[PDB]
Amino acid sequence: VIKFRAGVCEYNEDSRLCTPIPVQGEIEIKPNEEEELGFWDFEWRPTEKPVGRELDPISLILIPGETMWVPIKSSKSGRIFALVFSSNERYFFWLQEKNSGNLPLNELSAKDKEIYNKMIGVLNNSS
Amino acid sequence: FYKNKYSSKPYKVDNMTRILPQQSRYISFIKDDRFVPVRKFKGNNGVVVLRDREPKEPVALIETVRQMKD
Repeated sequence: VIKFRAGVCEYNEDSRLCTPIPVQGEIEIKPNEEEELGFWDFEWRPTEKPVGRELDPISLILIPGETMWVPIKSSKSGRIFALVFSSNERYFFWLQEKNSGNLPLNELSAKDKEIYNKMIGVLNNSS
Repeated sequence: FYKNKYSSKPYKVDNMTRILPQQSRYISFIKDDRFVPVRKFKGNNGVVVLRDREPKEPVALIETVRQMKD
């Protein structure tokens, strides 16, 4: 079970900008045992800052062929982890991993190799 | 000798190293290069801020303890 700081984020299909509503909390990601492809439970929990929008716990599964990641979708923020579900359960998350601050840095964090392995890894394989 | 000289006195000395009150007199930023004081160098110790001509070009930095520890 691998946990990191993350905020909730507001999505857009409007022009695909995806403007954050910053918050504070932890993402809890569970390694499960479900399947042999996709199927990682993304459950999000607040710790602090009830201001802006809030997301109570929802498990979200990694659905291959509907979920795509990129870190910039607008270049107004980076560190984005995108879970694309065509608005059937869509919610976006904004990582706030402290290693260089909670301020966004484009092309994810400043500990590149460590975050990159995960991001590619959830799509490819499962436990 | 000791008072007059103690041998081979010009060196190129970087930013943020052991620099004494004596050694601080003789500092000159080259004004033909990118980094020069906003005003003018104070000729003694303390924090000085250098105006940068072009930040688009990479330069070599030193990273702070502020980035590393949160």
